[PDB]
Amino acid sequence: QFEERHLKFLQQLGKGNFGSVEMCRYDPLQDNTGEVVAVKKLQHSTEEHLRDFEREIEILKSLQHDNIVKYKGVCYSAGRRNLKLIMEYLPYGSLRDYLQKHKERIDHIKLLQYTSQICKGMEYLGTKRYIHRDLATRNILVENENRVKIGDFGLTKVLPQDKEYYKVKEPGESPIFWYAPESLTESKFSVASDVWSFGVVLYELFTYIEKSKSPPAEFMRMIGNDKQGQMIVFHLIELLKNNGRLPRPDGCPDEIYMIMTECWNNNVNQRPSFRDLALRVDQIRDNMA
Ligand SMILES: Cc1cnc(Nc2cc(F)c(C3CCN(C)CC3)c(F)c2)nc1Nc1ccc(F)c(NS(=O)(=O)C(C)(C)C)c1
Repeated sequence: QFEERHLKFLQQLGKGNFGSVEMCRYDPLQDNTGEVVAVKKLQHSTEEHLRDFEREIEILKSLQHDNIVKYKGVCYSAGRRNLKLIMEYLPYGSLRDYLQKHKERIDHIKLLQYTSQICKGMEYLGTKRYIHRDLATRNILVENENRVKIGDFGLTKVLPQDKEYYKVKEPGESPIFWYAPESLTESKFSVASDVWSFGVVLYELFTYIEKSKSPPAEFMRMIGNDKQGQMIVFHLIELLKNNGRLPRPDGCPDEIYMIMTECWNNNVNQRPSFRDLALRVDQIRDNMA
């Protein structure tokens, strides 16, 4: 589909784990008429990561939604190595950086517009029995001032056809400050744990990515910055077990923070669905307008 001899590297957009995303121009005619695309590749083409990356490509290719980053194709060299994922390029970057830049022009109604778009994108994943796991403002991309998209699926897993959860323990850094408690203790990931993580995403939006108010900062100040390594996740477990939650962001209405706290239910079954979340957000957004 996309030949590597026509992918012109422009700049690197982001580097997480275990791959990176590059801004490239696919210009096969060699006349600056091609489009700028986003190319995701691996940093170490191991067989374990290559198998996960191929399943990630199939997941994204199976997704067609206004709030999901569009899949365009793949690219590979001689063989199955150097495999790359070709996606659409969204100009305004991640919602984490975009909100932090225009924080003086993005009111609460605009935050609820992005919130509904995230819920409708997550609910579409739930119909496919996909568990995103890694939902955060760093993963939500901005196409323009009126549309955001879920921009990465490197941790997304398909649920077993007979279970509603998915147990997985991946070696490496885990965003434990977005994870549901059952994901920290039992490595259990479900649609309900995505609801917990969405509540953290809702917390991020209303903090406007103030670095002192970040979920890791607030959680670490609650358990004490003196905690060390494994004792960090253990005190976070004990804190969440005792209804220790992130504070209400500055200027956040009471009803918006309730959505966060209700998503932050220790009882996995008592967390609301994304369709109910979209309803309550659209209901508040209409009452504001
Ligand atoms: C699939 C995709 C499509 N379009 C874009 N557009 C975009 C991304 C930018 F960053 C930026 C800038 C770059 C410079 N600085 C200052 C920030 C803003 C920009 F102008 C446009 N980006 C994508 N991917 C992507 C990229 C970079 C990440 F950091 C992440 N984050 S990530 O998913 O968690 C992962 C890397 C997988 C761990 C995803």
